[PDB]
Amino acid sequence: NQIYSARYSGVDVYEFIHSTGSIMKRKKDDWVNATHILKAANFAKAKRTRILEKEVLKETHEKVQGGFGKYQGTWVPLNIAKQLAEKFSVYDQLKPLF
Repeated sequence: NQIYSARYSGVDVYEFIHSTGSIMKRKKDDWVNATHILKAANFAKAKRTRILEKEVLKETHEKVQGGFGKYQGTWVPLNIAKQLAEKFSVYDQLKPLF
């Protein structure tokens, strides 16, 4: 259940190596990349954008666009990431990172 310490574009993170890709938690504030959670539920790109674009973008978040490929995406507070994960029942796999 490999969790490493990493840094991308000035941001320090914890990176959980999941089967579907790396999932990231930011060390400064415990926000979690909601695009990674959605990739962990096996959602394809257009579906990820719709779920982003309905749900997530109406609550607190930051839309990271522009740099390292695996850092990019929509980031949200820890409690909203846990909700999403539980909503698409990926909560138990990402527990180690949470």
